[PDB]
Amino acid sequence: KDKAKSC
Amino acid sequence: KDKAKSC
Amino acid sequence: GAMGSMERASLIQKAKLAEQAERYEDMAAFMKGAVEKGEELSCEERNLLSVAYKNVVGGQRAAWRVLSSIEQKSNEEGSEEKGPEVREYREKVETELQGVCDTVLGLLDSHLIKEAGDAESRVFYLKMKGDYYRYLAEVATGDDKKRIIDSARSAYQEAMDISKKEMPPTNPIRLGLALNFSVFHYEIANSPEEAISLAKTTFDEAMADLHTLSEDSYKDSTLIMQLLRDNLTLWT
Amino acid sequence: GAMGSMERASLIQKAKLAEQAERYEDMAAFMKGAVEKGEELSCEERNLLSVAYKNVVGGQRAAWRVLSSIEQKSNEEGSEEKGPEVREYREKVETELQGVCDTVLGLLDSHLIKEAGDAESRVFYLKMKGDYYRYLAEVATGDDKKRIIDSARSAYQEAMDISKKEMPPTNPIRLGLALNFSVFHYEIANSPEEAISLAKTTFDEAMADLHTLSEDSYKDSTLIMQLLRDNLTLWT
Ligand SMILES: [Cl-]
Ligand SMILES: [Cl-]
Ligand SMILES: [Mg+2]
Ligand SMILES: [Mg+2]
Repeated sequence: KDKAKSC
Repeated sequence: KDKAKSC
Repeated sequence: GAMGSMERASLIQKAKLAEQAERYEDMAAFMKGAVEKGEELSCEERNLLSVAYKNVVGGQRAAWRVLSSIEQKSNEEGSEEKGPEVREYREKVETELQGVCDTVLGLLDSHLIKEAGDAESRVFYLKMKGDYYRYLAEVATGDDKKRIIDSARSAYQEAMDISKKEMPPTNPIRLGLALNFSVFHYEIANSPEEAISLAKTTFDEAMADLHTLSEDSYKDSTLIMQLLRDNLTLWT
Repeated sequence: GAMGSMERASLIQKAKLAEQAERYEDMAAFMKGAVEKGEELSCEERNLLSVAYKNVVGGQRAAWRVLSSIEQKSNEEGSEEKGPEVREYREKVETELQGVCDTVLGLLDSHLIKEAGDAESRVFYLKMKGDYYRYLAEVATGDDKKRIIDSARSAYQEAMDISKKEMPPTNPIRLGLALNFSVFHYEIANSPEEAISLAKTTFDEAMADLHTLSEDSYKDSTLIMQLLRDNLTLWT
């Protein structure tokens, strides 16, 4: 549910 | 020489 | 604009100083000035632009989430009425975040994207366009939410089409684009299976191309591949 | 001011929201608005004011030091000439830092200090006055440097006189004032022996008063005593 990683 | 701690 | 009097090279020089000082609002203003000189951006200059605004909007998004959570709790059952202040301040932060997003999208539309002919530049800017429509989508709740979502999707899709035809599977920009389009599917488009499928296929096709790379390129590509793995672990 | 239309209580409420969101520029603007309502500040409201501006000016000081170091290196022997940009941007950050300091000192002068009659409030504001003249002194290089230094010294000294007469040696405000006046001696006034003597005497006199305190007060006082110990270890 937590925020996913992004670039 | 480094920065001292302050409040 | 306030940067119209400053040389392009001085704006770039000061953008790098601001980054070293962790002054990212300054950094973004300098790079906005550089873009508005009207000349295309080099690879290094494109990354200065993205780093500056990523950090500015990153802080706004973190703040918006804190305030949104407080607001949601305030609207639960049994919660004391505390007046309009929580909503007002969430709206303040939200409006500033939307303003930053509009500024970036305006730079891309006037006129970075239309002058970008090389795959590396065009994909870079279209990824940015998808990213900042995604950030608008994260806070959208009205009648334009579906169009904002489709604007992010459309920009990501054009970037994906180009990157798959014009770049190797290990290209850091291609990898970061796919990472973020996958996040869009999961967090914005309510399509977790598409997000998981895209992250897996991207990781696997990059894995199979690592053997072509130098040690330095291998390090760049595997760093971004790990982010795909992190998300797949988070989501499965 | 832009906060003149907002209720005092709403400004305080939003200052606390901003702190939770780590939006310290917002927090400082809200608390400036609250001060300008003209009513005295409670203990909690005083600490909101100090936390907000401490964080804002703290980031500016960290940035100024990064840029100042780059500037100094650029003026060494063998260093390539790179133009006025480093100095210009250091001056930009410096001017913004000085503006924040002037704003705080203006709030203290109009009219927080003159209406503060209790020891806890008067010492708190005079410590702040000493602190923000110290921050001005950290970047001063001109003909007013000696007067800026003496303005910090004079404010710290009046606060010390009051706190020693009116507060116990373990009072967190008294301890933080002495900590910072000691730092002033070492980093501003070129008086390291005075800084070391003050930190030692402050620590020892607090140690001897701990037995009078509750567990919660003991925790507050020992936390600040550790900062005195840290500095004595750094300096000896
Ligand atoms: Cl607000
Ligand atoms: Cl500048
Ligand atoms: Mg190619
Ligand atoms: Mg007393």
